[PDB]
Amino acid sequence: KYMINDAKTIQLVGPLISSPDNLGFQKRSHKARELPRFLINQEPQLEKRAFVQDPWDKANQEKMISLEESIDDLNELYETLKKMRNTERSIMEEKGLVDKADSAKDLYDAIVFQGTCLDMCPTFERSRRNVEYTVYSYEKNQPNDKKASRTKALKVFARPAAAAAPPLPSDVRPPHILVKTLDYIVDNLLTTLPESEGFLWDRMRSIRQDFTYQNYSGPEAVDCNERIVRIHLLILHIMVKSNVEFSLQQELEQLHKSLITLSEIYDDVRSSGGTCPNEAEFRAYALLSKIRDPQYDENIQRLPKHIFQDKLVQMALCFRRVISNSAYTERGFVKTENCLNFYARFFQLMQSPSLPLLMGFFLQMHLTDIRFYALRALSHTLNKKHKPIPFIYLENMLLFNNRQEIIEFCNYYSIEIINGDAADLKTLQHYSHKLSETQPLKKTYLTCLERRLQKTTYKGLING
Amino acid sequence: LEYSDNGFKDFLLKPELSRAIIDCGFEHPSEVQQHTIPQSIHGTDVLCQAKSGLGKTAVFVLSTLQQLXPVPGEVAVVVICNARELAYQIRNEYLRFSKYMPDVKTAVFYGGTPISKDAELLKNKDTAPHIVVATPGRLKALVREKYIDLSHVKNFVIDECDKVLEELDMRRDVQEIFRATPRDKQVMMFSATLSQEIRPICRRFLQNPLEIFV
Amino acid sequence: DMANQLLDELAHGNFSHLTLNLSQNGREIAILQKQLTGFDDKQLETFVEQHPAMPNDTRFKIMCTSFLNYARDVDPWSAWSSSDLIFEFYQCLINCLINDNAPHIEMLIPVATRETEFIINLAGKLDSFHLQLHTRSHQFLSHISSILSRLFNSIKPPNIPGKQRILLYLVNKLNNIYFRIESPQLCSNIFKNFQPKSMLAHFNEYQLDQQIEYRYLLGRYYLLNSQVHNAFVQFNEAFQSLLNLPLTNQAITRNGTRILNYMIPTGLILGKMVKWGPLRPFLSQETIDNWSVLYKHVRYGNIQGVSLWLRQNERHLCARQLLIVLLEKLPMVTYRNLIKTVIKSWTTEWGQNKLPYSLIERVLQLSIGPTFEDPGAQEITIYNGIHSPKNVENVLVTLINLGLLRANCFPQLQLCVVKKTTMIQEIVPPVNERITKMFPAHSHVLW
Amino acid sequence: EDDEFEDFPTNIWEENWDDVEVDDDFTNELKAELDRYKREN
Repeated sequence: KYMINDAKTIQLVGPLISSPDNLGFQKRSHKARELPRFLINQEPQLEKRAFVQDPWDKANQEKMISLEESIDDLNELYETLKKMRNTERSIMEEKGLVDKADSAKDLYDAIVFQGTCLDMCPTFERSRRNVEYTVYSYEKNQPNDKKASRTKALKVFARPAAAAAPPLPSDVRPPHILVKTLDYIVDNLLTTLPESEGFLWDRMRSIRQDFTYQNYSGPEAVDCNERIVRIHLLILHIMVKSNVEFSLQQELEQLHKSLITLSEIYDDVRSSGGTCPNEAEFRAYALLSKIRDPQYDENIQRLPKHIFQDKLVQMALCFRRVISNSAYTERGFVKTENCLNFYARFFQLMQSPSLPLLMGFFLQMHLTDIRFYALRALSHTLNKKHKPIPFIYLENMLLFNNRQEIIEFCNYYSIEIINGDAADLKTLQHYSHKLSETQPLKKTYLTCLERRLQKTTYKGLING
Repeated sequence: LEYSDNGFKDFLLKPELSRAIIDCGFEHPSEVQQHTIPQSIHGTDVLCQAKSGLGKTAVFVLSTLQQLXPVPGEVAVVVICNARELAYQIRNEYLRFSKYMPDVKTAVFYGGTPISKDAELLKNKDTAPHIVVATPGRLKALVREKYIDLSHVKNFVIDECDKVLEELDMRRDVQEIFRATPRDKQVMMFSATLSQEIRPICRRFLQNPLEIFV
Repeated sequence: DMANQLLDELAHGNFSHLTLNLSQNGREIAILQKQLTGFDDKQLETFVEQHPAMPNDTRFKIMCTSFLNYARDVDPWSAWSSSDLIFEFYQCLINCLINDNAPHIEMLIPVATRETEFIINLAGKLDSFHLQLHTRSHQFLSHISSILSRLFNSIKPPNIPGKQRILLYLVNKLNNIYFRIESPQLCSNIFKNFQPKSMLAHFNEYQLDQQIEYRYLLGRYYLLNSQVHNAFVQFNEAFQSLLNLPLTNQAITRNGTRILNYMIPTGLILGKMVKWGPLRPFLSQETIDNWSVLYKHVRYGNIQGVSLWLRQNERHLCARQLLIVLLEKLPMVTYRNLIKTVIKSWTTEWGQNKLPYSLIERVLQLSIGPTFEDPGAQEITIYNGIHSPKNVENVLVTLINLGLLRANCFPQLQLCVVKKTTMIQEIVPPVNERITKMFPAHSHVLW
Repeated sequence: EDDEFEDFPTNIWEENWDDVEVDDDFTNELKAELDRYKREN
C-alpha cells in the first residue's frame, strides 16, 4: 500500500507554502511512496459482511457430522476427528485462510478471519468434551445421553493457552450464527437461572470471543454485545434474590469489560458517520459501572447533544450525583468537596416507575454502601443523649424489605439494638463500609424491583 | 434540647502489537496485568509476584515489545531463565506476539548447544536477534567470550528470579552478566513465589522498584 | 557540490539551514533538490558516510540522511504528499536528541524546539481532514506525543545542560497534546515524573511564562478529577503571576481570559466571589453579566436559579468539562446560603433556636420550585431530578457533616436545634474556611 | 477560542461577601415566606 494520490485531496490540503515557483522549485512527478508505519489504520468492519466458505471446508464439516452420527464409541470418534483436524489444518494453511502461528506479516496483508462454524458449537469441540465428561445436562438432548446433541450444545470459552495453535475457521462461527446462538440462550435457557449461572456466563463469554477472533464490530456485534450486558444485569438480580453463592466479582468484571468494549464500538461508528440506535441506553450503564469514578463524568460530556440529553443518560447522571458522598472512605480513594450524599433522594428514585428496570438491577449492588453512609451521616448530627432511632423510621427511610433485614444490617456493623425495634446510632464506630477482617455483607435487593420484575418475562425484557 | 458540637486499549499500544492480541482473543486482563501494564509502559522497574496460570509471561512480552526499538545491529532486551523447556515456551510466546513485526528477530540459547553455531547466527546480520532468552550458563559463556555486545541492552527481564538467585553460582553469573550491561536500564523480574528473604537480594540491584508480593 | 557544502556546515554544529519551514529555507532546498535529484537512497547514505568531519554516531548520521532524503522528494505544492518525509525527519531528529552525549547536542536543542512547534501546527492542520485521508481522528498529534514522550523520558538530572533548559517546554507541549487529543488522563504520568527529573533547586527558577502555563494545565487536570481545591490553588497562583506581566502584548489578555474561564467557577464552588474591578480588561462585558447572574443565584440560595442558569449555559460549560462538576458542587453552597438566610431571620432576630422541618420545607419549596415528580415536568432531567423539597432531613444532615452548619437534628421530633446566639457566625461558619479546613490542598509552591 | 495557551513574546476576591447584606427580590420574597409562617403559628 502507498500514500493516497487524489486531485481533490491534494487541492483540499493545500500547498505547503505560498508559491513554490518564487522559491525556485519546479513541478516534478514523484513516486507514490508507501505510507509511514505510524499512519496505517486498520479500520474494523462496521457493515454486514457476506458469509462465504470454501466448498472443501463445508464438505469436510458435513463429512465429520456423519461420522459423529454413525460412530458410537466416544474415544474412537475423538481420535478420528483429531486426525481429521490435523489434515484439515494443513489444507487451510496452504489455502491461506489461517495463520501458520510463525509467519511474519506486515499487517497490511493480514488475513481477515472468517468463521465457518454453521452449527451452534464446533463439531470437533463437542466431541472433545464427550470424553472429558464436561457436557452439562442442558446441552445433552437427554440427561442420560452420552454425547452432546448438536442442536442444543454450546461452545465453551477457550481460555488463552501457551503454544496454542490459532483457531481454524471451522471453530469460530460467523456473526449471523452468533445472533442465532444468542437467541437460543435468551429463549431456551434464561428460565434455567439461577442454577445455570456459571454455564451461561461461560458460554456468553465465548460468544464475545468469537467476535474478537474475526475482528468484527458490525451491527450484529453491537447487537450481540448489547444483549450480553442485559443478561448480566438480569442475572445479577436473580443471584441475589435467589440467594445462591456465586462469584460476584467475575460477573461485574465481565459486565464492565463488555461495556467498555461496547462503548468503544460506538465511538468508531460515530467517527465513521454512522449511528447506533441504542447508544444512549448503554452509555448510561457505563456511568453506573463505576459510580464514584470522575473519569466517566468527563467522557459523557464530550458526547453529542442528542446522546447527552437522552432520558436514560440524564437518569444515570442523577444517580451519580445523589450517590456522591464526601465521607466515602476506601483504600486508594480521594475525597471531593461538597458531595451531595442525597441518600433520601436516591431511594425516591428507585421507586419511580419511570426508572428502567435494568438500571434498577445495576444499582442494587450499592444498597449496602448507601445505607451505611446514610446511617453514618445521620449519626453525626445527634447529641449524646438522643433516644435510639426506631426501626420503623429507618425502614421508611432506607427501604428495608423487612425487619429481619435491618436487624442483620445493624448487627453486621456492630450497631447496638434496643428493645428489638430501635437502633442506637451513637454506638457506630466504623467510618468505612468495609471491615478489613470481616467478609463483606451479602448483597440485597429491593422488593419494589423484584415485584416489578415478576410482571414481565425475561426474554421480553432482554430484547427490549 | 441544646446544641452540642462534635481490554488492553487504554494503553495506546502499537497497531501491530494490538492486532496480534486481537487475533489471539486474549482480551481479558488479569489483576496483575491491570496494575502493571500502565506502570510497565512508564519504564519503572516492577517486582511483581503472581500465581501460575494468570498469563504472567505475556505481561512483560507486551511491555518489552511496546518499548522495543528495533535496530538491526544490536540486541535490545535480554531474558534470563533457568529451565530449558520454559525458555522454549518464552520464545513461542514471543513468536505469537511478534506475528506482525517481521523486523523483530528472536533466538534462544541453552547449555549443551554448539556455542559456535549460536555465535554464527548472531554474527549474521540477517539472523541477528533483537531479543535473546538464554540459560545463565550459556549466556555467561557468550558474554565472557565477548560474543554479544550488551551495551544496547534496554530492559533486563528475569523469570523466576528467586529460583535463580537462590543458587549462589547462578547468582554470581547473573551478577557478572549484569556488569556487561549499562546501569541505566530497566530491570524486571517475575516469579510465582517471592519470599521475604530474597527481596533484599533482589533490591540490591534494583532502584525505585514496584514490589507486589502474593 | 552545494550539498557537500551543506554537509560541511551541518557536521560543524551550524544548523542554520536545518529547518522544515520553507518560508526561510526554500531557496536552499530548491538548489539542493535540483542537484540531488536522481539519487538512490543508498547513494545518499554513502554520501553522508564518506563525507569527512561527520561524527561517528549512527543516530546523528541517520538524521542527516533523512534530511537529505527529505530535500530530494519534497513537493511544496502538496503538504499531504510531503507528510511522510516531514514526520520521518522529525522523528529521527528527536531520536538524535535522546542520547545525552549525542554530538552537537548543545546547538541541536534550539532546532528541536523550533521544529516541534512547526510539526504541531502541521499535524493539527492535517488531522482536520481525517475523513478524507482515511485516518483515525487525532492520529498525527497522537504520533507526535509518542515521539516527545520518548524524549521526555530521556530527561534525567545529572551548569544547565541543554535538555534541562527545555524540560518544562516539553511538559507544556505534551500536556497540550494530551488535552487536544481528548485523553487528559495520560497527563498523570507527566506530572508524577516532572519533579524528579528537574535539576532546578526550586520550581520558580523556570521562566515565568512556562510556570503559568504549567499551573494552568495542572489545575485544569485537577478539575477533571473533581478536586476543586487542588485545582483552585493552581489557578489562583497562576493568575496571580499573570497580573505581573505587562498587558500591552494583547496575547497575554487572551491567555488571562482563558484561565479565568476555569478560575471563576472553581472559586465559586469554594464560596469565593471575585471582584469585577481587576478582571475588567480580561473578560468581555457580556461574560461579566453571565457570571453575575450565577453569583446572584448562589449568593442568596436560589436552587431553581442555579439549575436554570446551568440549563441555559449547558453547551459551553460542557465543552470545558464543567457542567457535571458545577451541577454537583454548587448546590451544597447554595443550600448553605439558603439556610443562613432563614436562620438569620429566625434565630438571631426572633430568638428561636429550634427549626421545625415544616418551616424549612416551605423555604425549600420556594427555592427548588417545580421538580421531576411534580405534574409540570414529566421526563426526568439532570436539572429537575436531583433536588426535591421533600428531603428536608437529608439537606440538613449533609450540611452538618460537611461542617457548613453547626446544628443537631431530631428525626423523631421533626426539628433541628441550633445554638442560641445573637451572632450568626457561631451557627454558620464562613464557607471557604470550612471547606479548605476539611480538604487541605497541596501547597501552591511545588518545590 | 480554544483553551490552549498562546505564546509569550493585588487581591481580586470578595473577602467579605457573606458579611455585607445586599437586598434583592428573591430574598425579600423569601423573608415574606418566613413572616407568613411565623404568623400562622
